[PDB]
Amino acid sequence: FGGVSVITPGTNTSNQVAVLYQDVNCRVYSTGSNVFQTRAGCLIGAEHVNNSYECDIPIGAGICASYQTQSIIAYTMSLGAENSVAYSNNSIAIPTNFTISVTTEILPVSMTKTSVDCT
Amino acid sequence: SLSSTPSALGKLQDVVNQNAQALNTLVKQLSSNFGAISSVLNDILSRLCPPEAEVQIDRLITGRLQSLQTYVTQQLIRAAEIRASANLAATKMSECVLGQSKRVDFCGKGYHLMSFPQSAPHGVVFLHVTYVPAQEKNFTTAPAICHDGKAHFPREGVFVSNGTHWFVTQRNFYEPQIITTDNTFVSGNCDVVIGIVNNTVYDPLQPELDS
Amino acid sequence: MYICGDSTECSNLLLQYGSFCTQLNRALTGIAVEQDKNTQEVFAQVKQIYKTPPIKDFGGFNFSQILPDPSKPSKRSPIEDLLFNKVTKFNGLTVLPPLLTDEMIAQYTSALLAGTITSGWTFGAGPALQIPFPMQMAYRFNGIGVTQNVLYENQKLIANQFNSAIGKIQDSLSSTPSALGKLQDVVNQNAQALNTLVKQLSSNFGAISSVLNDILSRLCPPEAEVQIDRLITGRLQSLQTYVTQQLIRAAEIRASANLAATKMSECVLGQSKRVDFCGKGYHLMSFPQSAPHGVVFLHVTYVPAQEKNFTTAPAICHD
Amino acid sequence: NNTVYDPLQPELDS
Ligand SMILES: *[C@@H]1O[C@H](CO)[C@@H](O[C@@H]2O[C@H](CO)[C@@H](O)[C@H](O)[C@H]2NC(C)=O)[C@H](O)[C@H]1NC(C)=O
Ligand SMILES: *[C@@H]1O[C@H](CO)[C@@H](O[C@@H]2O[C@H](CO)[C@@H](O)[C@H](O)[C@H]2NC(C)=O)[C@H](O)[C@H]1NC(C)=O
Ligand SMILES: *[C@@H]1O[C@H](CO)[C@@H](O[C@@H]2O[C@H](CO)[C@@H](O)[C@H](O)[C@H]2NC(C)=O)[C@H](O)[C@H]1NC(C)=O
Ligand SMILES: *[C@@H]1O[C@H](CO)[C@@H](O)[C@H](O)[C@H]1NC(C)=O
Ligand SMILES: *[C@@H]1O[C@H](CO)[C@@H](O)[C@H](O)[C@H]1NC(C)=O
Ligand SMILES: *[C@@H]1O[C@H](CO)[C@@H](O)[C@H](O)[C@H]1NC(C)=O
Repeated sequence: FGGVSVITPGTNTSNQVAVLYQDVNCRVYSTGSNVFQTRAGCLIGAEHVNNSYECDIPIGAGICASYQTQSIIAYTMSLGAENSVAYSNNSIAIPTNFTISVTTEILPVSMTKTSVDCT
Repeated sequence: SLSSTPSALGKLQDVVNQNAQALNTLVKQLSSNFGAISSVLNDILSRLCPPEAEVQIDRLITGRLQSLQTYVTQQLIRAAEIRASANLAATKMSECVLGQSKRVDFCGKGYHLMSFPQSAPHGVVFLHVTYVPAQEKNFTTAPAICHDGKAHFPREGVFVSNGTHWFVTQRNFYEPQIITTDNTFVSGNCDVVIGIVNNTVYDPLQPELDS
Repeated sequence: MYICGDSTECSNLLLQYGSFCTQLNRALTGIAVEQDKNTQEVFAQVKQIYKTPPIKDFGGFNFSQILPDPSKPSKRSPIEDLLFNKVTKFNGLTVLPPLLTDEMIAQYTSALLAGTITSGWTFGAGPALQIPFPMQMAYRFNGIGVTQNVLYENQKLIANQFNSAIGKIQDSLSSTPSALGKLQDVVNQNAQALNTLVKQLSSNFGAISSVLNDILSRLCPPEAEVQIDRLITGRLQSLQTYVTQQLIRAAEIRASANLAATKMSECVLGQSKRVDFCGKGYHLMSFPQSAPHGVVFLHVTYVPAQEKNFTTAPAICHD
Repeated sequence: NNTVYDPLQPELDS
C-alpha cells in the first residue's frame, strides 16, 4: 500500500501527468515505460534527464519535475551556478560603479474577522 | 512587474484563500448525517416521535459542535501565524521606513538606504531601496605602508595598488587618493606587520615649511 | 487505514461523517510543505555555490575542522561528522522524504563558508569580492571598536587562539552527549506522538472489542454497527488530537527556523552589533555547520581580558 | 591640569 501523487503541469497548459508511487520499489501494480525509480518512490510517466535545473514542482530526495519542450521531465535540482573566487593573500577586489536597486517585500497583516452564531 | 506577474501578491491571496476554504468547509458539514437518519433536523422531527427523535438529534448536535470546535481551533492557530507576520511588519516599518537599518538582508538585499510602504488588501508592501556595488576591479593590496621605518595604517580606507603606484581608497567605491599623513596613522615599526610594503607617505606641511 | 483498516462496513459508516479525512490531510500536508520551506530559508541564502581555493594562505587561520573533508564519501567537515553521529508503520502512518538531502545541505553550507572565508560579507550584498583573510579580520576588529594595529601586531597570537578554540569545540561536542539535546528533543517528541497514536488502536472506547474484525465476525448488523460506531469516533478523536498537536508543534519549529534564518543573514553573512545575539562577547564572525534537522553555528567573538585600573578625567585643561 | 602637545611647533621653529 502507499499514497499516490499526481504531478500536474497546469491544465491550462497541458493534460499530461506523471504519477509517483510512494512505496513502490519497481514491483509496481499499474503500468510501465518512462519509469524513474527514486527514494521518493517510482515516478512513472516522466523522462529522467541528466541535466539539472532550477526546481519547479518538487518531488523529494533531490528530485524536481517540470514540463519542457513536449514532456514532463525529472531532474536533480541545481543549487545554483558555480563561482570560484580568486582568493589570494595580496589581492583585493573593489567596486568602481554601483546600482540603486529597489525590491519588494510583501507581508500579511490581518485576516478576515468572523463570528459564528452557534444556535 | 507587479502589473505583469499575477503571482506577485500570492502571499496575501493565500491568506484569503485559506480563510475562504475554512468557511466553505464548515457550511458543508451541515450536510453530514454523523450516523443520524438525516442531516436535516426538520425531517427528524416531522417523521420521528420524541423517544427516537431526540436520539437522532443528539447525534447531529455533537456532529455540528465538533465541526465548530475544529473550526475555531484552526482559526486560533492561523491567527497566531498572522500575528507573527504583523509583528514583523511593524518591526520593519520602524526599522526600514522610519530609519536606516544595518541588519543584513533584513530591509532588502544589498546595503540598505531607505524604504517606502505601500498598502495592500490585508497587508503591507514595502519597497526597499538598496545600494548594490558593481563593476569591481582587481588591485594589489597590503596591510601597511613602510615609510622611514615606521608602519603606516590607513585611517579609514584600504591600501591598494595598480601596476606602478600605491593609493589609499574608501572600501566600497574606488576613489584612489595619495597616501599621506592625513590619510594614514602610525603605530609600531616595519617589522611586526606581515606583508608591509616599501612606499612613500606624503608630508603636507613640508612644502609650506620650506615656502 | 488508521480508522477502518480496510473494513468495508467501517468505511461505509466513515462516509456518514463529515469531511474529516480531507481536513486531516490538509493540515498534515501544510506542515509537510512548511518543513521544506524552513530548510530552504535557513540554508539557501546564497545564489551561487562558492568554492574554496586549495586550502592555503589564510594567514595562519586553520579552517580544517569546519571545511568539508575531501577524503570522505560524503563531503562534510569533521565537525559535521560529529554532529550527525549524535542524533538518534502499517496503520497508514508514513514518513515522507525531505526535498533537500544531506548532500544538498552540505553544499549550501560549504558555499556559505567558502564565501565568507574568501570575500567576507560582500557576497551577501552584491558580487563576491576577494580579500586577504587577515584584512577581513582587520575590518571585523574595527567593527568592534578596536583599531587595526591590534590585529596585525598580534596576528600570530590571534590565529593561534582561533585555531585552539575550533579544536576545543570539536572535542567538546564529541565528549558531551547532551550537547545536541535541542535537536534530539525534537526527534523524541515526534516519535512519541506517533508511538502514542498507534497505541490508541488497542483501546475499546467502550466497545466490546478494539478489533473491528471481531465485532463483525461475532455480532450481527443491528448490534455490530453500534459497536463499530464507538470505535470509529474513538479513532477519529485520536487523529484529530494528533493533528492539533502537530500543528502547534510545527509553529514552534517555524519560529525556530525563522530565527535560524535571521542569524545566518546577520551572524554569517555580516557582522552584527546586537548584544548576545551572535554569541556572547563582541561579535567578529561566524560559521554555520549542518546537523540533522537543524543548524549549528560557531560564533567567533572577542572577549576583553586582563584589565588594569587607571585614573581618569573627562577633559584636559591646557591653556 | 596637563599639557597638550603641539605637533607643528618644532617644525615651525626648525
Ligand atoms: C597608476 O595610476 C597613476 C595615476 O594615479 C598613473 O600615472 C599617471 O599617468 C598619466 C598618463 O596616463 C601621467 O600623465 C601622470 O603624470 C602619471 N602620474 C604619476 C604620479 O606618475 C599610472 O600610469 C597608473 N599605472 C598603471 C600601471 O596603469
Ligand atoms: C589544521 O589542524 C589539523 C589538526 O586537526 C592539522 O592536522 C595534522 O596534519 C599533519 C599532516 O598531515 C598530521 O601529521 C597530524 O597528525 C595532523 N594532526 C592531528 C591531530 O591528526 C592540519 O595540518 C592543520 N592545517 C593547517 C593548514 O594548519
Ligand atoms: C596575553 O597573555 C599571554 C600570556 O598567557 C601572552 O603570551 C602567550 O603566553 C602563553 C603562555 O606562556 C603562550 O602559550 C602563548 O604562545 C603566548 N602568545 C604568543 C603570541 O606567543 C600574550 O602575548 C598576551 N596578549 C597580548 C595581546 O600581548
Ligand atoms: C624596504 O626593503 C628593505 C629590504 O630590501 C628593508 O631593509 C627596508 O627596511 C624596507 N623599508 C624601508 C622604508 O626602507
Ligand atoms: C603571499 O604568498 C606568497 C607566496 O607564498 C609570499 O611570497 C608572500 O610573502 C605572501 N604575502 C603575505 C602578505 O602574506
Ligand atoms: C590648574 O589649576 C589652577 C588652580 O590650582 C587653576 O587656577 C588653573 O586654571 C588650572 N588650569 C590651568 C591650565 O592652569
